[PDB]
Amino acid sequence: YRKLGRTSDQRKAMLRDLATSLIISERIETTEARAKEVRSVVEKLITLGKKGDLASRRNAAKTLRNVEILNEDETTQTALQKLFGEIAERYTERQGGYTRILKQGPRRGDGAESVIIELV
Amino acid sequence: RDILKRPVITEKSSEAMAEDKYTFDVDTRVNKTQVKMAVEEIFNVKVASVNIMNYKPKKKQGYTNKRRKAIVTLKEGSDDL
Amino acid sequence: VKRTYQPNKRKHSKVHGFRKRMSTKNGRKVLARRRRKGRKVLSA
Amino acid sequence: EAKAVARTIRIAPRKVRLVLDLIRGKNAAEAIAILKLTNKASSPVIEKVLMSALANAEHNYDMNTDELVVKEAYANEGPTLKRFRPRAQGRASAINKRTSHITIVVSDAK
Amino acid sequence: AVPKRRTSKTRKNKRRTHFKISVPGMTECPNCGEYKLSHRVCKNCGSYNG
RNA sequence: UGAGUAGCGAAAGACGGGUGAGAAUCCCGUCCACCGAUUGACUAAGGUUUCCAGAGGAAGGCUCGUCCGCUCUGGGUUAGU
RNA sequence: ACCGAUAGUGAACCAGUACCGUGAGGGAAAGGUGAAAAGCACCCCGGAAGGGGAGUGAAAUAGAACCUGAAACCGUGUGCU
Repeated sequence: YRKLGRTSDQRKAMLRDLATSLIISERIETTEARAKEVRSVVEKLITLGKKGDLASRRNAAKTLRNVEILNEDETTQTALQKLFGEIAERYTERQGGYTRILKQGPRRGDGAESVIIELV
Repeated sequence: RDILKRPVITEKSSEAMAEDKYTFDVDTRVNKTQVKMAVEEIFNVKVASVNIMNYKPKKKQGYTNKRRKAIVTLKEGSDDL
Repeated sequence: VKRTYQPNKRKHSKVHGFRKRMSTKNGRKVLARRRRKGRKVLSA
Repeated sequence: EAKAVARTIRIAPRKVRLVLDLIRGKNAAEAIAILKLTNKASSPVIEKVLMSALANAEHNYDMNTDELVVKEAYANEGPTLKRFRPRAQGRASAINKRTSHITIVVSDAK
Repeated sequence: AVPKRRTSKTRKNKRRTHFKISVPGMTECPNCGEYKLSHRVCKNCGSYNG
């Protein structure tokens, strides 16, 4: 229910970019207003990856982005392959609450309070 | 004659182009035909080609002097200064 | 819009040049006044 | 009591005085934490002047930092720099860049 | 639109009464020992222990 | 004095590394976005060293700055057609 | 029985020069450490700037934004209200 000082066309792209950067790094820094909304967006992508059906694999591709992760090097599994894989096998018994927010204080030059969001 | 003033020593002139080309500083009123005759007489060499170019004063309040550097290509012989 | 002054190297020397101020008696009286005042630039 | 002066700083005096009221009369250990976690542009500069005054208390003299309190803190005005901003229809409006003099005094009250 | 009269020092100092700065909420950290903003992360150590 | 008031000059950015006393603003990488009878590529007039490299942050840059068309040092323009 | 740095020539400083105009033309602001540089070796905080000691000197509230230092204006403490 937040706009983040952006238009409807930019508020959707920036959310798709923040959700994919987290699944790759597993820990990122941002502002508090962006962390409380990206929170609900990433917690629903893991819910789809825990069902396994092909129909769910195609709905997650509408929000995910095409990005390669060479660290694994096992065919450079795409961001969507990491989901349904490494990430889907960790929260099997956990029902909700896959993220945690941490505060760090205001940042110089802008006054915005930095936050740390990570996957539990 | 007294037309050459100073040899040029730089990376472009010394490290490169020094294999067969030599750079000098000539008077601001001499053509490339008088630089070929002067080089041979003083250095006892045979010049094959000669290029010349002009430089304008640079602000440094006052301006630096204007320069004229020429590059000579010798057929036989070496300066080895 | 188009401003009043448009630089031109040749037109500036043909109208206010040193050789054109010497072609006229009135023009010569201009250089005599600038010399008498101590200006560093005489023409152009 | 030891003193330290920072001369010709490029922050307006009115802005420096806003943070000087939060530390005047406090302790030398609680004033450093206040200046750090604050988010004003005058905090880093004011803190470096207080760290050099506590060093002067134990090197020139010999006073233990445990018995040091902020006695006096104030800022004065320095020379100004006159600048001009172009406006509409060929007008110009002057702009002032002000400087400040920061002074800190620590004492043990003895 | 434009001020009719200049402002005196007595009047100027009364308007700036509430133009003050706030004191942050800081407490001593259980493990760092330094001061810390409540609900934040100790800059000195990095521990929160929520 | 007005007053810590008006304004800060058309526009899409996000995150991960690096540097450092100090990073929303500098460097590298990956996504995203805009122009494309064009914001692309060549050339007259005019300007006159603004061009390259290493080293700097007082002032100038409507914020910041480790960066620069800014400061210091040394370089750069080759014709019988 | 002339001026003494807003005075005296526009110019006590490298001035018909910064700057302004297409041009003919118009045109400023800027003096003073000490008798002697004897211009603060060295230690400390700091990336620097700056500062606190030490030292020079008769004097450094004489440290080159340097003789004397008035008013407007901006700050801190306090007796009465």
